[PDB]
Amino acid sequence: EVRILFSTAKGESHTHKAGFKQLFRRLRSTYRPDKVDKDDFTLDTLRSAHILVLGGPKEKFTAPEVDMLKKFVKNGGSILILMSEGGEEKAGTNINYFLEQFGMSVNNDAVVRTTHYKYLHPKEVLISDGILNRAVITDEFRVFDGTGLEYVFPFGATLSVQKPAVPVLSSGKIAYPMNRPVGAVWAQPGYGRIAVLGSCAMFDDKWLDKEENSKIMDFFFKFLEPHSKIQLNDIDAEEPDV
Repeated sequence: EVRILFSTAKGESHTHKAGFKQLFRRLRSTYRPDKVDKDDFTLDTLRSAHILVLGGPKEKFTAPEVDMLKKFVKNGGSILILMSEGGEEKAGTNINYFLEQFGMSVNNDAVVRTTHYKYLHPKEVLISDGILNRAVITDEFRVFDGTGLEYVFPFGATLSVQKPAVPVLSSGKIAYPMNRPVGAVWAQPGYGRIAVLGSCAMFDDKWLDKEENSKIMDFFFKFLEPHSKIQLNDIDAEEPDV
């Protein structure tokens, strides 16, 4: 019914093989996930699918590959792009050339905690007030208002977001840099949709089950699925607290 392709075509760090195993498994409950490899990375393969996932690409896209992605969305397909700390510079890709055409860009930075949590490494950030659009929901040393859901954002980068895109998740107040977009989307009635997340690790085998990460996961695939019922809150979209 809903077909999801997990790409391995650009050396993705997170795939069915390694990184997104539990994610792949949990998507079978409601969707039909598959892989797409380098030889199969074409418009014909994509046209039969509904959601394309790029789980941390580590190689450059050619100009025809970028046109292909644009065509896919234009014909109603959805794209979920997940990046990581260091952005595209460290990863060795050029996906921002696609993303900036839709008002989005992955930054070359790394989100870290500014407060103490015992069991987290500094780049594993607990975010309790980072919900920018409510449609997502609907002393010791160093120890709608955007709350309502808590998640862990491990080893991620921030995003630069402008119209026509809309930011939906932020780094929250106890991270550096604070209150910067960490998740964003693009949509147009009659066409496909794009979602960008600055972290692959937040959906990996360790973190998908922690806090409410899988609820964030639930939101994004419901948002990206064909004829989605998800509508962004318009107040939050026009005036996001970020």
